[PDB]
Amino acid sequence: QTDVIVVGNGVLGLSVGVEIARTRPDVRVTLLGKPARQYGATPAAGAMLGAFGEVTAHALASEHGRKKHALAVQAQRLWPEWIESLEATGTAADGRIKTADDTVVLLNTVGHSALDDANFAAVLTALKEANAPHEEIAVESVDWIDPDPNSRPLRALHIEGEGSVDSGILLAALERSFLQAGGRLHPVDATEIRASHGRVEGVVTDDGDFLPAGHVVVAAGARSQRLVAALPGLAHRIPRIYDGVGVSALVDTWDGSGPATVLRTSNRAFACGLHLVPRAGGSVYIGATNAVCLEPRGAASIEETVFLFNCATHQLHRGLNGSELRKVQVGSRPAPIDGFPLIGGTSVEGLWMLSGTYRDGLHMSPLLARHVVSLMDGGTGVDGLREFRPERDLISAWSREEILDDVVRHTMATGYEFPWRLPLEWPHMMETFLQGPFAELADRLSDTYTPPADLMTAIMFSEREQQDELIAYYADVHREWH
Amino acid sequence: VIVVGNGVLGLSVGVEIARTRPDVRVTLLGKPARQYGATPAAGAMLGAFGEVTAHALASEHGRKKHALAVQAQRLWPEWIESLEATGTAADGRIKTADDTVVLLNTVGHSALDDANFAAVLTALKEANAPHEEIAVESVDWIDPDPNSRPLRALHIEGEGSVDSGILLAALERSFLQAGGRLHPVDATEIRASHGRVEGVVTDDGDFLPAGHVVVAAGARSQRLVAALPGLAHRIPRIYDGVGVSALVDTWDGSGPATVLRTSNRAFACGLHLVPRAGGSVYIGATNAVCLEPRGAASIEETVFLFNCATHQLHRGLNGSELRKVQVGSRPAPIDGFPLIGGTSVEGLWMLSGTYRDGLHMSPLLARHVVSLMDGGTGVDGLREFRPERDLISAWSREEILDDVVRHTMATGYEFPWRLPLEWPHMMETFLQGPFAELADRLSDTYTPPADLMTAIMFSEREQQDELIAYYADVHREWH
Amino acid sequence: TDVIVVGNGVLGLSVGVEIARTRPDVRVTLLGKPARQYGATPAAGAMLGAFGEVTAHALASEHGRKKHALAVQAQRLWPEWIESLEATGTAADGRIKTADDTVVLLNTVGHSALDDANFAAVLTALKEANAPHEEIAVESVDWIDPDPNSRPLRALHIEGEGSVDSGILLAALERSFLQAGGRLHPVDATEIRASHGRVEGVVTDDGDFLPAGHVVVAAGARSQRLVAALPGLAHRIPRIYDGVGVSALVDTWDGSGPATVLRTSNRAFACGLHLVPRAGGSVYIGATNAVCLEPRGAASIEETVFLFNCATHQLHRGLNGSELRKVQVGSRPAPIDGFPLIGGTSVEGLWMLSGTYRDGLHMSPLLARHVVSLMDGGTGVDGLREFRPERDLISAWSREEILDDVVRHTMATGYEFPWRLPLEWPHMMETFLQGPFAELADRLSDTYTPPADLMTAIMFSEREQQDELIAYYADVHREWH
Amino acid sequence: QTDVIVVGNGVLGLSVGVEIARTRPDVRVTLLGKPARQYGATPAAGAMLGAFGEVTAHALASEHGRKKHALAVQAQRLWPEWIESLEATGTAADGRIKTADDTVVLLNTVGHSALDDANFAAVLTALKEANAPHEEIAVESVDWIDPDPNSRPLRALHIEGEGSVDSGILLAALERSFLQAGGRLHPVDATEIRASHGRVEGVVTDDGDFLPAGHVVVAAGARSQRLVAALPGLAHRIPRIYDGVGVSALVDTWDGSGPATVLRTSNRAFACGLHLVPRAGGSVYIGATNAVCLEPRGAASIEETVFLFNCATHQLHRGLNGSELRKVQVGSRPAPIDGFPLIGGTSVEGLWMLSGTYRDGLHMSPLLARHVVSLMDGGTGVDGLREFRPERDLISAWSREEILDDVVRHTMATGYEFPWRLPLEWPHMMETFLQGPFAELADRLSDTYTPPADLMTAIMFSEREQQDELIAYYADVHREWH
Ligand SMILES: Cc1cc2nc3c(=O)[nH]c(=O)nc-3n(C[C@H](O)[C@H](O)[C@H](O)COP(=O)(O)OP(=O)(O)OC[C@H]3O[C@@H](n4cnc5c(N)ncnc54)[C@H](O)[C@@H]3O)c2cc1C
Ligand SMILES: Cc1cc2nc3c(=O)[nH]c(=O)nc-3n(C[C@H](O)[C@H](O)[C@H](O)COP(=O)(O)OP(=O)(O)OC[C@H]3O[C@@H](n4cnc5c(N)ncnc54)[C@H](O)[C@@H]3O)c2cc1C
Repeated sequence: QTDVIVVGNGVLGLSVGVEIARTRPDVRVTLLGKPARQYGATPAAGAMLGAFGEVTAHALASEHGRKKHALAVQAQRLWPEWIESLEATGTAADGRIKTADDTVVLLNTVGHSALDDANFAAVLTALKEANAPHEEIAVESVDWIDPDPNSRPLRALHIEGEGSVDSGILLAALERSFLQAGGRLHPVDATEIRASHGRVEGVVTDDGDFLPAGHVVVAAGARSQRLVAALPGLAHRIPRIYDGVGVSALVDTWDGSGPATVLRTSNRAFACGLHLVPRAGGSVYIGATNAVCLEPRGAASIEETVFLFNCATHQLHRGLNGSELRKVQVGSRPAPIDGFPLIGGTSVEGLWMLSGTYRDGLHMSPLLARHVVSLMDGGTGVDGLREFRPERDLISAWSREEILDDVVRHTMATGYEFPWRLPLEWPHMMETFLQGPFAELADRLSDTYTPPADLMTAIMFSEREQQDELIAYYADVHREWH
Repeated sequence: VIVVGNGVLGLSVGVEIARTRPDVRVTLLGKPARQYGATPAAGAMLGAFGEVTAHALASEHGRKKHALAVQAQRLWPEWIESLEATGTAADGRIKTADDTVVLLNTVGHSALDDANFAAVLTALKEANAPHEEIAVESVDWIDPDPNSRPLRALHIEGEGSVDSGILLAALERSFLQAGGRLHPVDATEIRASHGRVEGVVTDDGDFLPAGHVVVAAGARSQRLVAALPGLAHRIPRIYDGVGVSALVDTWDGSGPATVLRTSNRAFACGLHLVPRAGGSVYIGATNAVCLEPRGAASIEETVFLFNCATHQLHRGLNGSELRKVQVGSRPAPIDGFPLIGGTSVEGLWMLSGTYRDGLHMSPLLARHVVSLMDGGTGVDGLREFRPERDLISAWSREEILDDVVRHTMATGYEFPWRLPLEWPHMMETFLQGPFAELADRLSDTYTPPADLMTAIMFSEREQQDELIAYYADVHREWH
Repeated sequence: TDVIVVGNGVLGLSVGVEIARTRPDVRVTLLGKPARQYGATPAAGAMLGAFGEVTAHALASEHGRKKHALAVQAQRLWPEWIESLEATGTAADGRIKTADDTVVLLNTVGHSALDDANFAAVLTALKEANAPHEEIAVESVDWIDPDPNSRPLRALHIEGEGSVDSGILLAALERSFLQAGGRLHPVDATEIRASHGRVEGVVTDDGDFLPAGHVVVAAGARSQRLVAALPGLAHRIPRIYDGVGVSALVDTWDGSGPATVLRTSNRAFACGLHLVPRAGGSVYIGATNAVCLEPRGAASIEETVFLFNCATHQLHRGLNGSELRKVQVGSRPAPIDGFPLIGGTSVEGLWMLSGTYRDGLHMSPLLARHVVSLMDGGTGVDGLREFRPERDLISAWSREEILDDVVRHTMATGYEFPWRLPLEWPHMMETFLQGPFAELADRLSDTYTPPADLMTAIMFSEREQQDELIAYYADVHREWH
Repeated sequence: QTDVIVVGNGVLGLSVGVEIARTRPDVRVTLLGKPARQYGATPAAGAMLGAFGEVTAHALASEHGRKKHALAVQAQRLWPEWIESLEATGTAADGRIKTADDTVVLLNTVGHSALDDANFAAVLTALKEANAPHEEIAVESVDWIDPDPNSRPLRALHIEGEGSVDSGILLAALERSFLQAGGRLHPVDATEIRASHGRVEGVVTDDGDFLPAGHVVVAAGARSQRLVAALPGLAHRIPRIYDGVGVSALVDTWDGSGPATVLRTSNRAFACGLHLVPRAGGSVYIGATNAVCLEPRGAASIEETVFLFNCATHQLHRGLNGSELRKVQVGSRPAPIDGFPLIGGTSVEGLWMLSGTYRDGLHMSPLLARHVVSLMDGGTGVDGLREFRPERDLISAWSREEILDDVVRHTMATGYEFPWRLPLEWPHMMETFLQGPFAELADRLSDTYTPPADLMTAIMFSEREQQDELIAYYADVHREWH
């Protein structure tokens, strides 16, 4: 078989589907997944084409973080022609994929100085290093915003050509473009990848059918590693992916207005963040919470909804307070256990993975699609994706000391972002008493691996049985690679 | 007989007519969407003593409404038996709790919460109702923020709750079993000539003939009848008391054994948790009088409801899964009292304007209207709440002006705000003049209750002017 | 026969008055300066606190129940004691008594684990004692005008539990002491002189030597440091630390004041909120408490803000616009083992009256009469024997009880602020506080556990101060076992 | 007589006393006032040598405000030689008048955007227009400060050569310098100025004595107009001066440290503000509240102490929380009813006034002293100070509309500076309901005069009898000058 099966109907599966179908007109490409898109990250996304907006001091302090950032900057260059190529298969009445061209990053004091001040400086430095067009602007010159004065920004940064897409219109344009290129949509889920003699044979679907293929591309979001891990040896050779459960909302604004740009903060405690993405027709998207969950979750918590709404109404626009809630959206960011994506080939011939993209898979989609298609055609794809090969020992991108400093800072940031009001001795007391328990957990989990802060907090507050199972997992991975 | 409306009141009267007049054809109108429907957004509490306020019981009309709530409570056990009888085990149980605990905390105005707790205690003793003031430590399940915790608690025996969804299903099933016909269209127009109902034009363009039309269309009820000659200024207006509630799957699948509630709070909102089967709880409920209907929750309503429940009832709700935000319109009568009974048009009846407690009163109200339709006198104390009336003036302008300022201040204390200590007295002083000026400008004789007065204060000048005209036309009609 | 009383607070002056009145055979000299450096008494309201001072934690220990019984006994002495002190003065000297009754308020600006438990404990103690009291409607509490979000929802009227003006009390004690033939010598003791196991007298800070057959040490928080210089007494007299307390005198906006004491139960680390009536359009508001390992004679910013914020929200918003006349600071003598030091020593003629913490002023007439009885060869008051100053440290609670208490009191500092936090934070803080306090308690000593008020001070002290206390506890164990 | 009596022993009386004594060695100069300095502004001052730091958008929007600012810049140039001349009369052990050379202005969000953002921009503009040395600096580069992250600054401005003096050391140096120049200190208060045939005869003192003089200089702070108003016709010809009651504190810092510069915000609601002025010997000065009172007050309110302490501990240094309170200080800023100082001569020969300087008489003192001494010697003194002659119709420096906008903004700023936490609809509700009552008060007080916002709020919350007496005062002033 020269047949291709793409497992997954999010932005990544559809993007790779479109690129395969367009580049290999001679081959059958079939894409699996259902219109419900259960736990789907893409439909819950605003979405920001986040490159410079996603910069943190912590990410850029590591070689792996600098490599991930370079790929985000490369992906941004592909978006204008990618959108042109997808809108080309449609008409005016399909709507516009692009909802804003530019982003304003706001700096307010509703957060930790150790995150927000460090991250604002890191964004400014990254923009200058990349020769990207940008301007620090007067807050008074920021269009539309009407914050609570006690929650207001005092600095603002205009990022030119860093925009947003309507994630729903993007998915519709990708499906339309996939069909135009001769792709076939089969609305079932893969249950099992079939392989023997180190080669893919095809996919068993959840209706009990078997589909043969020479190539299987796994882009099933947070389910991607669980699907591949069933193959021989791969349980401790493919890094685990967890559910980065994210809550967002669609709001009909009081007057039908919206901002001309994305409005956002830098990434905040445990990779949450505040942003507003413009939409057509008097709607705005507000996001977005983040919680790594050891099992998937398909509903928003009360706490997530209150935090998102409170941040947006105070820090962006008080008019949102009186605005109508249209939809609370929940999706799972694929959260890799070592903090880096799983992109490329396996020890199994014709088996490819595109997953573990967490906050910025949608942004990276055109670059990731082209990378995997290049590899499938015997090329080397995009330089600097090599470290993010899916079959690997867990990456250790930071020292245990760096992660322990980070997890305590992020824990304290949950207070400052609330924002809390406490006696002034309490924060220093909590900082001192948080250090020991996180140090003890990190030392107990493994002699070699340290989970990033976002996962470490989830493990700290999980059941003893869940902690013990992860100790076993890390020990089995060490055994496999050392 | 045509019943217009498929909420608790329309279906309850439909069931009572169908069961009592097997010789007559009874058709009930309304759609499964139940647009703006109050009943499906209700918990619901069978609220009698829990609904007591000092302000309500200070007026004759308020004391009359309370007496009817106490009477209605006695009908519920046999009413539920009669509705469950038409179903099987798999249909679920209408009753979700037998008892209520009222909590007193300091996340509110002393001028409402302290006065209302005393009024509830007095009303229970006056009625010889079974109840006990209990230690807060003895209230099962609750886990409040210590800064938001109750310091007093009141156990009300035999004041419980129903699943409003299971009630609606049981009413529809019981209606069909009694030979009622469900026609899933809306009435557009009531047809009448020579002072008699002819029937109803539906929104599919059809005409249904009838000798009797019962209007139970919730917040749409007066707008529907007001098109008939002279009735525009003879049937009190009904507005949308937009209410937000939520269904939450609890973190551990647990729930309280009783209703948990505060007394009624600023502008007839209030905090309660109603138990549900299957690891779900109902939390409610906000209230905002809107001059035009609204079918979606505001961000502000969702945050206030969630913040109150997580702090004052159970911090575990914070980590619990949001299943559904519900929005419905409490039918809010302009004079603060229900519209129940006959009209100057033969065969035209109304059951509406029940605001917070139509669902609780439903079996009593249904039996009252059915008695009237059969030539009886129904229930003694409902006469004052006849739908064709001059607007009731249940309070002095002075009482309402004191109340609207107190309720305005209570929106601060219920938040709860943190302000410099001179600000509250400053705001109290500067609120008095503008509300006095509005009340004096609206009418020489009528004063809207606080819940509506705040909505009018913050409405457009054109909406205020239209109400000035309405009140003047009502005065002209009745005086 | 010469007697020297070292200290010019309520306890020194009360014992001075009782000796001078009772012992025509003795010349009695009282030392101490009008500045009353670190003086607890002048910073006190003061409440005649017996039932108001009840906590669940105090009454859960035998030692705590014994201390409470003595407070109830002391209350009965006050009417005749005041009569006897005012008798030596005229109308123009003012009235010692400022209120007859107390209202205890319960609000939610605090930890349920302290305030709810303590309100129940006060109610139980009143009923057990058959003391006159009534739970009253909050609406019936005169004068108060709280923030609605800080308001009480329960109130308790305690009949015959009142207050005195601490300044007028001190003036009446000095005047009564002089009338009875006592001599006031306004210098400080630097050294107690003893040889052949007997007191010889006192070296004063002007370099003089005063001979005496009897020396009574009532020098507040300085009492143990003064006696500890004598042979072996460093590990035989329990340490007394400074329970630094801040209070204020406020001239009310309209010159009004409440007719009763207004108070909460005792709150985090033995602080609490109260208003004590004063004459002439003044009110006393108090009072903060922080155990300090070294003395401190000035209020911190944090103490002033906390006291003022509590009083303006929980008692009367009118205090916000009222004039601040005086911020007062004094040291409650805080015994390391949580119980007073009252009676005789292994040194003939050496006596101690100290370590009374929150309620030495209330207990003063009873404590004074006890020590004077002992000095005259009597047995004084039954059940004050257990509080003899020369003792092994008392262990009135298990390590487990104290560790539960210190975490609860730590959390209460948050709820009393009151803080506003994400709802998961309190449980997180409770979990992460347990280990560090357990580790400290285990490191300090195998046998002794400091009470919560001192344990928090030690937790946040320098490593050198912690190490010195480890050595102290080890030297005490060595001396007594 | 050619004798001079200076009435008042604050910075202005002593500064003019020193200048008279030094310039007229042939004349007897006697200075009245007691060491208690009842209601004294000077001893309660930090004090900042505030020129650019005192800039507000509102002040610089009026001609009179721009004139006052020019005089502050001129006064700054005199301080170095003035201090040299005062320290010259002392020895090393008397200590140093100057406590800092430079100022950092901080911008945080614990206040109204309508004051703090507008005022920060106005300070920056005034510095650039004056070609004054200054730099916008990174907040991370501000030494010493340790704010609550939720109360932290996000912008900071370093003003070179704008410093501070120890007000206590200044007063001691002025008294010593006055004696060195042949001045006599008489520690009694003036009760009555004696004048007949349009000429001063001298002063009756509160010990019942009479002191003859050819010249009487009234520099009695907030008591200055009440003292002169007893003379014929002067009740409606000398603008009233009220008590701008100000609370400040001396704190011994936890570690004996202090900042190297003044730390301040711009002027905030009703001319209060937050600042820390360095002192020698492990002490810092924190200030300062401001409340116009229609009668003098010599004690801090609970509210004033809490607000000052809460602002300093959160916005400047959390270490102040655990620091020892040494002294709460209270003084009366002389608050002129028309918002401008009273400096120069009267219709009574030999009668002079130096008062109504509100926030910046201490800073202006060397310039004001030299101006009045020039006038007494038949000169014209300093060009722009003629407009602030004490015998005048009330100045109307702003429209009624401007003042009504200002009073509502300042009222709302008392909320944001607290900072309050309120439902988001409440601020707009309060703004709407404040407008009518202030408009009604302004219209009722006078057809021609409008009190500035600081006084208008005091009048709004005064007794009906106090409002009626001011209506009569304004009517009598109109009658006198029209
Ligand atoms: C948030 C919330 C909480 C509540 N909680 C309680 C509680 O705890 N206890 C309690 O007793 N009650 C509660 N209630 C309800 C209260 O008692 C109401 O007064 C009562 O539900 C009114 O019922 P109704 O049948 O008159 O109106 P609805 O329940 O609104 O029913 C009217 C129906 O008529 C339909 N309709 C409208 N126009 C037409 C037309 N032209 N033709 C046909 N159909 C039409 C509507 O779509 C709707 O389904 C609550 C309500 C809300 C919103
Ligand atoms: C803020 C506050 C509030 C209080 N409120 C109350 C209350 O409501 N009710 C209550 O009953 N009690 C209250 N107290 C006081 C409490 O009861 C104390 O335990 C009691 O005052 C202790 O009295 P004392 O005489 O032992 O000590 P102090 O009152 O401290 O007297 C000791 C005196 O001895 C002097 N001295 C020290 N060293 C020497 C020396 N070497 N030579 C000579 N003299 C020396 C000191 O300068 C001082 O004047 C309060 C205390 C504080 C600080």
